[PDB]
Amino acid sequence: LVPMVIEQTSRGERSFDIYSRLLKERVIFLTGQVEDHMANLIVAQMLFLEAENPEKDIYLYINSPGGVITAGMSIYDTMQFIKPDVSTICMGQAASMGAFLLTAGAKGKRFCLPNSRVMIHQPLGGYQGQATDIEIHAREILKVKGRMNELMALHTGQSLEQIERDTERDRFLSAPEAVEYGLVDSILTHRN
Amino acid sequence: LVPMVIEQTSRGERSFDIYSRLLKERVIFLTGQVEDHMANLIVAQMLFLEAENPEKDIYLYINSPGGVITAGMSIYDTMQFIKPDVSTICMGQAASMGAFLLTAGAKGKRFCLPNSRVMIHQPLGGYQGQATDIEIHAREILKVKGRMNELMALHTGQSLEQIERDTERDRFLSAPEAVEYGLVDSILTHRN
Amino acid sequence: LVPMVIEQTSRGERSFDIYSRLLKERVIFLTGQVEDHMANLIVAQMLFLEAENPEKDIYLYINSPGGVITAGMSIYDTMQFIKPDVSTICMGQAASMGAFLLTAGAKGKRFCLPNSRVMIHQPLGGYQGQATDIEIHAREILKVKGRMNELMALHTGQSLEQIERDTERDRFLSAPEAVEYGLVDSILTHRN
Amino acid sequence: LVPMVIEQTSRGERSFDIYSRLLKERVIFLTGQVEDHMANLIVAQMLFLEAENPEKDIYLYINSPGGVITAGMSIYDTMQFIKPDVSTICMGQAASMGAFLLTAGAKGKRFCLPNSRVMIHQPLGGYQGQATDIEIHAREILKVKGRMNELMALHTGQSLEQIERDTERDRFLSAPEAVEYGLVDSILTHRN
Amino acid sequence: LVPMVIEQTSRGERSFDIYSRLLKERVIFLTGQVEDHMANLIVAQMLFLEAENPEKDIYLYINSPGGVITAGMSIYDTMQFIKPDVSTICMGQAASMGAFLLTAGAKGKRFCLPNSRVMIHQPLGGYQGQATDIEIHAREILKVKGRMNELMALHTGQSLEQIERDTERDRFLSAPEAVEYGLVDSILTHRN
Amino acid sequence: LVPMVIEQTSRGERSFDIYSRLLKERVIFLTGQVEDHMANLIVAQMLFLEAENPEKDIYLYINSPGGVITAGMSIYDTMQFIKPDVSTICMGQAASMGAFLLTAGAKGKRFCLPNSRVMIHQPLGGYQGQATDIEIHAREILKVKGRMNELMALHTGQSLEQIERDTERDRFLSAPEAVEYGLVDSILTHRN
Amino acid sequence: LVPMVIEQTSRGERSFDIYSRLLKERVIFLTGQVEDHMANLIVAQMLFLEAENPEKDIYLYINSPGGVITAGMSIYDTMQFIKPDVSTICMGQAASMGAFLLTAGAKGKRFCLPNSRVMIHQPLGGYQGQATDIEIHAREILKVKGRMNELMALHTGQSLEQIERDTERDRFLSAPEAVEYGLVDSILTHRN
Amino acid sequence: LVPMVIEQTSRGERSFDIYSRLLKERVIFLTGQVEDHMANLIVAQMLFLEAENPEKDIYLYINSPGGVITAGMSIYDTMQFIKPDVSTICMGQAASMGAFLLTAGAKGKRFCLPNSRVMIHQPLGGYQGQATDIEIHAREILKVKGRMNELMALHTGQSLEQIERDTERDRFLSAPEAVEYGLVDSILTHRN
Amino acid sequence: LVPMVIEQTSRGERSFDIYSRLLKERVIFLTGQVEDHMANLIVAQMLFLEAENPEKDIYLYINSPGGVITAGMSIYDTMQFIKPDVSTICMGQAASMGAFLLTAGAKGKRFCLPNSRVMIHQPLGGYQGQATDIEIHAREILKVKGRMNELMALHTGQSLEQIERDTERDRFLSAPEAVEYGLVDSILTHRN
Amino acid sequence: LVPMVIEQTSRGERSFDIYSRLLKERVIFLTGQVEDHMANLIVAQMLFLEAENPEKDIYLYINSPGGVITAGMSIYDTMQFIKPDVSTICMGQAASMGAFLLTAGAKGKRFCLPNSRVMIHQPLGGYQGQATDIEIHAREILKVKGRMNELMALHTGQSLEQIERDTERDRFLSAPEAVEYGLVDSILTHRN
Repeated sequence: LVPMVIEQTSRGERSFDIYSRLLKERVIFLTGQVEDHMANLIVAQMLFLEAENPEKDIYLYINSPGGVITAGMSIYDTMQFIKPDVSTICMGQAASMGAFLLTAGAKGKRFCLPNSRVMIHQPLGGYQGQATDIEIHAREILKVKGRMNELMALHTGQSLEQIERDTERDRFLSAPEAVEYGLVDSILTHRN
Repeated sequence: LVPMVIEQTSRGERSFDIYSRLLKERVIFLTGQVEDHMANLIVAQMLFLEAENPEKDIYLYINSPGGVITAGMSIYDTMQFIKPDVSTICMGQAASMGAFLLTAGAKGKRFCLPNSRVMIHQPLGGYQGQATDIEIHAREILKVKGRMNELMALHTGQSLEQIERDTERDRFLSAPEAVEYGLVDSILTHRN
Repeated sequence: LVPMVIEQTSRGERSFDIYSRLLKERVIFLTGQVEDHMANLIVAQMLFLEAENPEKDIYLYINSPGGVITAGMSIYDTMQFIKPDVSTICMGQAASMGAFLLTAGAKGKRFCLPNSRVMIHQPLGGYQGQATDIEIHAREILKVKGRMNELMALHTGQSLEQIERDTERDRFLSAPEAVEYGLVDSILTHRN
Repeated sequence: LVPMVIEQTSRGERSFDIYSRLLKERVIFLTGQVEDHMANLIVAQMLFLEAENPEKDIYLYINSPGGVITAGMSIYDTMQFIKPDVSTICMGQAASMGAFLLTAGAKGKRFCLPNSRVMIHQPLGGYQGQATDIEIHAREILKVKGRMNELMALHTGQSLEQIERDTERDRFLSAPEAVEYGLVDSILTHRN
Repeated sequence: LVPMVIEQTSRGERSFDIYSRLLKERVIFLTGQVEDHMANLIVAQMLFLEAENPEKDIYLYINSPGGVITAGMSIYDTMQFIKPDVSTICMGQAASMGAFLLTAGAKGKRFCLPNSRVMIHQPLGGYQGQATDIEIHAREILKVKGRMNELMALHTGQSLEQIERDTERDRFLSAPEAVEYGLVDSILTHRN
Repeated sequence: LVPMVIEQTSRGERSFDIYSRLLKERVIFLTGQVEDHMANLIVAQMLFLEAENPEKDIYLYINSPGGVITAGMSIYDTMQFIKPDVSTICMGQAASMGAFLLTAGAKGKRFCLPNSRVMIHQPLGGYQGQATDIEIHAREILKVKGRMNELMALHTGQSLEQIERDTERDRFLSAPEAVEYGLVDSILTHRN
Repeated sequence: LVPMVIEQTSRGERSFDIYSRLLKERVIFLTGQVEDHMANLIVAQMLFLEAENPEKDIYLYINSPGGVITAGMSIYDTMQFIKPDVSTICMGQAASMGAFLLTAGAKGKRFCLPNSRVMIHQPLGGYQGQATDIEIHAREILKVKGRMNELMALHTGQSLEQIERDTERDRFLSAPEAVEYGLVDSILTHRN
Repeated sequence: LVPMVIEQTSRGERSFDIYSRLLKERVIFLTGQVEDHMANLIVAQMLFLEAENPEKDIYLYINSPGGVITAGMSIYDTMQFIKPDVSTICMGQAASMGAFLLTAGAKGKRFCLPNSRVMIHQPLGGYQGQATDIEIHAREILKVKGRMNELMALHTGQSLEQIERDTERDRFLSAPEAVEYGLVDSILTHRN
Repeated sequence: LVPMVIEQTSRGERSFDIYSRLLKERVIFLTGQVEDHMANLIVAQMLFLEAENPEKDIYLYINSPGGVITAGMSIYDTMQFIKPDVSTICMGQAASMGAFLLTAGAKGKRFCLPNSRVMIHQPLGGYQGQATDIEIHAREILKVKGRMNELMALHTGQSLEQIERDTERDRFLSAPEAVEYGLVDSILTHRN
Repeated sequence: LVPMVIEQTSRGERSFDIYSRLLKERVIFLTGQVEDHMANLIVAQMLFLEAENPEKDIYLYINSPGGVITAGMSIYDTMQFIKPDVSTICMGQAASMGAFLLTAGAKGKRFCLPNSRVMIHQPLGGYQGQATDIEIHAREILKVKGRMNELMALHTGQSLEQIERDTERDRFLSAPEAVEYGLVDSILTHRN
């Protein structure tokens, strides 16, 4: 169930959803596995917010255990295309795709809660069929792995070699570790 | 089915849901297993209530058998971030995650019903794969266990060593026991 | 869940859906597998947009892993029938059907995000029954394969022989590769 | 999800569905398998359109892999009963029932997209029980096959003998082949 | 999905459903298997129409493969109880229960489409248990069979003996055959 | 598994299974549900024992919870056909069919253990189909019930009305009660 | 399991199973559903007995609920082909296929137990597919039904028309009734 | 369960299975679905019989509904490879594969029982995958159909066109019809 | 269920199985999917036959749709290691793994029946996991494909490039075609 | 099934299964997944062979995709405990456990076929439960990984660090590669 909220404006009362109300404040939620439908939905919200005000920052809360890579790329590409700075905030946890989108936020506007966790790992996949087909798919995933590592190094500031070594196996980083690793910028403990 | 209520205001009648109506009074319900979607929904409500009035206390009724830890951390972090004091009330029962959020409320504003039960235990998890991967996940869950114990001791006021011994196995505490254990502040028997 | 947006017009406020709001701006989403219902839905949107303004271009974001061929042909035929130029944008990935529709857009108005992937392969199918029926179905799919290759060569500009060789097995092309291959026109990195 | 459209009329704005909006323009969609519920729904639309204006032609887009025969007969009978000429348009594909309804449209108003496919085959069925019951059902389906062939010849203009030979096994016809076979009238390549 | 229609009345516009709109014109649809819920729904519509105008005829389109007998009796009894003449129209097909209700319409107002089929057969049933219980249920179904035959003869005008012989096994009758058999009155080929 | 025993017969030493060893002594076991396969096995054993000595008594242990009547009737006919008398001993349970075979033993040779349960009930059956088929099976099951009641009265000695009245529902009779009812002749407590 | 028995002969003592022991005396058991595997087993036994002694009659105990017609026909042809007369005895029950084989024994050597039940019905089948192929199967089942009735009439002695009327629906015949109908020659009640 | 038989010989006593005993007489049983495992068993028996005596005919009883084509051809080639004449006898039924093997026997040694069904139809197959793979399998199944038709014509003596026309769809042939068609040489109704 | 055979020798009567009897003649059957268990059984048989007579040739009939590559390679290595020349006969079919073993026989001893199909395709595999693991498995299968092609080229005599192109996709061959390709060197039409 | 072989001896002929016959020659087969049950058979066979001749070598054929570590360790300990040198031959493949046993053979007596693959990887496990139990099981598997690496290093002769780095992920080795690594000592291509 989604609670209903009311907005008191000069024009009059307006019924809004908890998620819809926050959207009006330039807040987007990225929850659950990253799939095509949910990812496509986030893309629409970003475009709508840009048209309303291409100068105000967009906040994207990330709490997901990761998901499809192609779906995440659409979100990543959209964030880098729209002029507004997409401020990413990590709540609960951030998996490979969640962490990738978390670090993809505007420099200096990537935050993570003190108890939030972050996990980074190489792409997962597989294929069944003839040897020729396996080689084609094997090369494709390898290219995705290389492309993902390059982007992570660009945003995190770490060397490509270091990212590859750390991404060979699941790596868990807490909020303080993410800051030192360049994955995020600061931590939000209390409201000032 | 969710019953519909009516609010008689000077402006006019307004159709509201039983849960939505209480939300307008700064009341949030945390029912069922703690997952990402439900936890994310609660986070939105807390942020919305803070914007409406960052000085009025927020009430969070807890009745759940526990759930994911990462999801609970987001709620815990949000509670410690928003200026309003989140008053946690335990109804029915409070599991490990429910108890953790219950004790995370503002000091002196944590209540529990006389017949409510509270259960605290160490984190649960598991992994299947290579030995190297098992070690990585084993260390991650251990860190979460240590982090959870530190937070419990901070809010409950007990020593870290005492929390570890009590959390080694499921521990059931009634309302009077929770008060003496520092998990809660008082009990709500009748309205004064 | 689909967030609700508000449009501030001189006539007054209007409640709109995230997808419906974008539709008002001549934007169509093609997400998920290409089936009859989803494809039929897209056809209706194209016809509605043409009636509203047969001179303004139509934007069709493509993010799908492909699907039925007959369903895609309806979309392809509708795009080539309506006077407005259908600008196809690739987000995330474009499978055989997604790539076919992506390249079917108006010349010079086919875009792809920098991290988007494109996959092209020959038609997939099969039939169980008598040998006589198998031959009929085998010939039918072969004709579809030939027809698809001819259309791909027409839009991509490549020779029919080259398309057949490249479509024999799954072929993955990135944004820069698609531009050189003639599948797309340019790339959208940042908003100018 | 069904997008919502807005109709700007002198009376005022009106919220409409993508399918409902087209229905107001005398456009009916026949998608998915031909069952009793969907077929019954189409019958209601035809009757409603006839009452609104029994002189304006009705457009029926056909994109279905076929279905029940009894359900299709209701649609076919309704089309031949209402005074308005039902213009049938084939999008994607037209199976035995889809093709039967496609050719049942008003003479000279049956269209098919250039890439649309058409398949025609004899009725499919079966029964399990006593030999006496099998004979009754076997005769019934045979009568339906004969009746279907007669109607196909009437609309297509081909000889009854030719239809029987072509319908013995699945026959696939493209848009140009359908025109020469008399199944359709013309092709819609581009809007003039 | 159920399309939405608009009714242009002097009072103003009114949003209506395709089925609801036809109901306002004294038209009832009987689709799918005859169960208790659907049958009960039809009973309510008949009562509502009678109150609105107990002098105008009621149209009941029948397209169903048959179903429960007790459910059909409620519809049959309601039709014979309300003063308005219930005009039954067969679309697609009419099974044992559908045929029974089709012939139960007012004399001279029972129509069937040219391509509609009609099937009549004896009641179907079964029971598992003690021999004493089997005899009770066996007698009950036999009584229902006799009662059904008597009603069919009364409406069809045929002799009770003839109905029993024809109902022993499934009997398929086309529109012309139904007219000669007394099951219907005339056929609706084209609107005059 | 079944243990193997050795018999020190004259001229040699042979090893036979426990069941085969008892069969050589004119002992037959009737365990489990009564079916055609097990019933034929018992019939074969009874016929074989008749050849070795058509005068020595045959023993048949009954510990079955009942089963198919047709399968059981085959044993009853064999018991009353072969010249050797069949002594039935009830061990454990004896349902309708099991009890029927228990009473089929020769007069004065029907025994029962002290702690044994005998349950007699009317035939259990069921059929689903046309009303005509229901009557055919309904009549047959009733005839079988009457036939079994007549046989029960003949062996037990109770009046036909008493058997029918007592067989309407399950009737549990202990060992001493079975003797009074006439199902068995005596009870075997200890060797004397 | 299957008990083992010892047979005394000039050579010495030989161990035989219950079924194999009775096979020496030219006794074949036909139990359970009639299928190709069990049918071939009976055919092999009949041929083996013919070679051992082509002048001694063969006894076939029939206790089955029916089965495949083709499998049963293999046994019927073998019984009529082999010179030795085949004596059929009905134990428990004899369904359509079982009854057909029961009446297929040598005239005068067909017996039935007093409580045995014989049921005869027309062939049952079914086919799912096109209208052309279903007609082939629907026409073949009728030929089998006609051929089956002709053989039944020849062995029973009743007119072909009478067999068709009685075989239209399931008909149960008791041991005495089977004698009058001609399915059996006499009834075996006791050994004399 | 297969009964055991004893073969009395001057040398001594010996035990054999029902099928093993007939194997010594150069008799092979082909029952059930045709597959590689059962086919190999038949091939092994043929090779064993050839080694024992290559100048004696081998009798093969065919009763099966057909099966895999490769498994069936493995038996057909073995029959022609071994010099001993392989006599084929049809019992019960002989489907496509069974009929092919039935007619593959040595000329003048193909027999069929009076009541036996013979069905011949084109090969059945199916494949799912890329269009290129469909053509490979589609062409192979067509070649198998042509190869089998050629062999059928050679054994039956019919023309190639006649076999193709009759084999296009299932064709049931009775024992007398099989003689005229050439599938068999004579019918064995009684032993002389 | 396998038949038993008797071998006559000076020692006395000896019982054998159909497959065991043919083993004495140096005949091995390869049927069903190739797996480790069945492969080890063939390896043991080959080693056993070598000890009895390391000079006589072994006949390995191949009829299988292929299987595991590792299991097949164990048989290939054993055949090449043992001094005796293994003669391979293809009956029914020979897939990739089956065809590889068929062509692995000694020169001039690789036979094929007149009606048999040979399929040669590249190895099939698949893996799910991290990108690093996929590359390892993807590269491993490629080595197997290359190694397999080299072995087939050596035995068939074709060039390595020719084998790679022909094995890139499924390729079916007949008995005569296999001779020209080099898989076999003769066809066993009739025993000479 | 497993074939039977006859061994010629001075006393007379004896019948043994294929596997038992090779057991007398000090040959043990290790096929399929390694488990406790199959492991005991190998352990029992190895112990039995030691008593027969504690001086002759024992041959163990390894062809399996690994298995349980505890079950495999029982074989390794038994292999090292028994005085006779155990020669291990790799046929088909040898996974982690299979490879460990392959390299555990006596020095200079470890062989592998020319076409075989050897795979080595770290132990795979997994446990779900309380965090405290995860650490216990996580540490246990780590000890096994370290213990197995030490044993493999000792047999292969390589440094412990090299084994850890190479065994960190799945590693496939061919016959010549295994010799260089140290898993095997020679390759058996042909019998000299």
